[PDB]
Amino acid sequence: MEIDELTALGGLLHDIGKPVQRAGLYSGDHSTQGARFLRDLAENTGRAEYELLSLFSENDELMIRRIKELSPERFGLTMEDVLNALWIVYEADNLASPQASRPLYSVFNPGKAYPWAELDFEKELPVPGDVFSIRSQDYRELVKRLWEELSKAKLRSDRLLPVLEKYLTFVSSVTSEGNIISLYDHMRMTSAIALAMLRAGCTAEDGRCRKEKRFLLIEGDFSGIQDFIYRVSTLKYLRARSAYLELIGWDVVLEILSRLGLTRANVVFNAGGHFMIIAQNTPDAVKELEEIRAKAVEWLYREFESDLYLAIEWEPVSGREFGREGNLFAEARKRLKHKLTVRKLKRFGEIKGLFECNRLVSLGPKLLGFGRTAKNDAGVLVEGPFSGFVPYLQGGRPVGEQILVKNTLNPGEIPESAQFVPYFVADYFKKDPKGGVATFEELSMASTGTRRLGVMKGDVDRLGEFFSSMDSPSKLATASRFMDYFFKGYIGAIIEGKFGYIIGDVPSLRDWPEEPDIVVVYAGGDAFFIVGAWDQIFELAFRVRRAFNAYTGGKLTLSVGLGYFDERTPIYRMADVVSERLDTAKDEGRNRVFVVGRSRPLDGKHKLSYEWNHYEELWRTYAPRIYAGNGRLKGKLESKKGLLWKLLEIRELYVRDPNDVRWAYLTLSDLFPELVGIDTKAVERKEPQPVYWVDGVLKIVLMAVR
Amino acid sequence: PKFIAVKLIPKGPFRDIPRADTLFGAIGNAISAIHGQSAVEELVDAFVGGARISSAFPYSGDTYYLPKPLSVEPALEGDEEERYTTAKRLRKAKYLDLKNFELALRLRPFTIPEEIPYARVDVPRFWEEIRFREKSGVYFLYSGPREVFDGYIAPAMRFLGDLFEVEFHEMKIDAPGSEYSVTLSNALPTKTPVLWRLLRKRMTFIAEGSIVKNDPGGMERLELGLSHEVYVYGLTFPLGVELPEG
Repeated sequence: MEIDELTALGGLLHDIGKPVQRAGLYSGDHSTQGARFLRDLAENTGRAEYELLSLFSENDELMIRRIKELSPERFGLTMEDVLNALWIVYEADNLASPQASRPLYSVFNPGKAYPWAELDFEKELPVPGDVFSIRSQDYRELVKRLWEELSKAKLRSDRLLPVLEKYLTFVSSVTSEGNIISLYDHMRMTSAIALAMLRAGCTAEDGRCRKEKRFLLIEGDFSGIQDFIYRVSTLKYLRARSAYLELIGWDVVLEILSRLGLTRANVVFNAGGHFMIIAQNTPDAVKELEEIRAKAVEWLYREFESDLYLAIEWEPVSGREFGREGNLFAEARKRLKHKLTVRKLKRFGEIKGLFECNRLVSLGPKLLGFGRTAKNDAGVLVEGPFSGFVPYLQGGRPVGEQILVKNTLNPGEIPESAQFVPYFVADYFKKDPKGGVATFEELSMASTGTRRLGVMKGDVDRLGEFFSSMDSPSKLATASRFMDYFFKGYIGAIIEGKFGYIIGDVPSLRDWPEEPDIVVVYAGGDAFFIVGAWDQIFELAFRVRRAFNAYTGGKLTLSVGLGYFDERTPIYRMADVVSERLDTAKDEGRNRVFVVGRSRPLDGKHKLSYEWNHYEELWRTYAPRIYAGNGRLKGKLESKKGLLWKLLEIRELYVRDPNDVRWAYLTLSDLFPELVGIDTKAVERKEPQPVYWVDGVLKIVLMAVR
Repeated sequence: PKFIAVKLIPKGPFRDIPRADTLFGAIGNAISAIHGQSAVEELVDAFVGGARISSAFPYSGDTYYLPKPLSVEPALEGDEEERYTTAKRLRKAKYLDLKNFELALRLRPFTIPEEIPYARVDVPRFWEEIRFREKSGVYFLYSGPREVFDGYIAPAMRFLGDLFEVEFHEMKIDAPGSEYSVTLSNALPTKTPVLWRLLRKRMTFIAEGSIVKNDPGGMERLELGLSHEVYVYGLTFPLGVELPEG
């Protein structure tokens, strides 16, 4: 072992006492009980390193003697070193910062709490419901699986994080009321902060690291992503562009960790082109950041000629600022944000000489991950600023100092020396008759009624605020991950048709298929871009928004723009139009979907957008009376398909002038009793007539019947 | 300072809002057709001499719009929900009315134009045009000697008229005396600028609204092989701008 690996593993295992206390066992307090778990484990298999790492959960009299008994020379460590490793990790626990059965209360809604289960994308949607005690059995089952994994684990932080993430993700780090922080997140943010303090060179400090700017907050944000992906020259290709952006971002992050000698625990978050890292504030570091930032931008400039820029900034921050005094952390993030905004108005300033497509076709099914190697290496299919990426297939061998493995937390059969970097991505796609991904043409052909491609852009409303209200690194970590994982993790499931009970009864035109005609372009961070058969995409929007309502405490809200285009429309226009429709739903207040393009009066009283609940209710009311399902109108309206069309031309003589009462004059008459009468509360509330809203249902029905 | 605003009244739609390089281009080609290359040389000299034209901007009746100076983008912070929402909308806005432009230059509070006098239609088959609102067109500023306006800019603009028709009025922009200035024209910078948006055309231009500190921009003449050495306009149209510290 070495001092750096120890301190990382030291912060990462400090609070592994908590789950063993909760399951019973050593009958001690979590501190003492954690020591007895690792010491007992160490003796089993016979890996003494754990007995060294057991000292973390516990006048320095006994401590020095207990350390001395354990040979520090055996692991090539100094006695004086290990005292630092303990004190450092001790303070690290305080900076990232009571019955036993208390569960993890949602970051999205502290009122509701998560029922114990291990992180599994396949095994159901995390829905924060009613507060239930977790049994002293569920924890016993946890600790035994946990013990079994740690036995076979290789004892590097990259092989320890994935098993801590599997099992301790849905566990309250402290068992108090309305505790929001996942244990995994507190553990990695103590490993993160601890290692920083070591690399910062501060030692025997009981506040030189605490009340001094010995840390760096490193936030990295790509800009012009929309142009890089959706504005060039096919779906196969446009998918690979989104995948290339993921690898490029990783190539930068991993490089930053590599050159600052930090671990993946130091990656506070990395979602949707936005990443944050905590690090040391050594002159050696800021130099290595200035070197990296430059060599990245130069490469991004050479490669894409200003379409894609990477804005990296860092701020000197102290232990004080990771916590609250009377919320410093948010205010340290704000001063870093402002730094970034400024840098984005200086795109490619890191180039003084500024003022003087076959590899993505062969990259656009069968692979498990990618090998981060040198550029000059055989088999390298794509290259980022710092490293080539060698595709890693099922039957093949992984190649490179780091291996990126897709949609698992289990290394699998990879070499013991290789660093395990897990990455999740939403990449659901309707398979063709051929093994390849469906085309805009194949998708549009599949749709009920009209043959149009369906496009939906979807963002989360006022995320900036939600994240700004996080006290501590560990909180922000639990916030980011749970957010990212909804889109990266569960959108796949949602498309498959899972969680019917959670999201039942949403507007739909056909029965939901086994192999839906959908292709995810992106699904990560707080946003998603998905295309498919227009009627299936229309329904998915309501499914996704319902799942997200449940996945949050009904406390966060989506806005969605929908689009139904001729298959032969260019990618760039469809994007521009759904984009225009999305930020229109947000502008018209938030928590609302743009369902279909609409004529309206330009009197500043009439919103193109519908509130999710408004539309969901409108559909429940009208659709069952007129629509039978799977492309077929109601038998009553066969030979009357026009009575619908006549209401559209009726609503138009309300759009012409919403003060003209002619639409009363014009109005079986039993069908649609809501519209015929002149609404009055709407005239007082300064709101539209029911007539204004209906088209949103009818137009969609008429598209499904043609 | 006061300037000559060349107002373009459109006879139907416009392909684009022309920016300074393509305005000078159009005027350059117009002069060569009227007075030969000798006049083009006297025009480049006048411009190198200190004369400047802005990029084109929208006007609506008696309202002159100008580009949002990037100076404010950082300073926007200087109700949470209102703050986030307002900031984004101000960030998105590409133009400010003269009244409000003169404020933004001094880092005082200002408001956005609610409706902008044009809308990019895109007729498919596809390509798009620009539909101009009633009594709404495009204009651009000229600073320099009158004998250069009368001799070259004016005649050229009439010649280019024959899709639009031309009239020009005197215009005043109160602008704070400062070390820093906004460009009202896309520019090929000499020095590295303060704040900017890049613009790709191949050439690398700083966009309008971008902030420079004592940078006149430069012109470029290149041998395409078209038989006459063509000049690309990249001069800065500077108005002094107060900056926030950071």
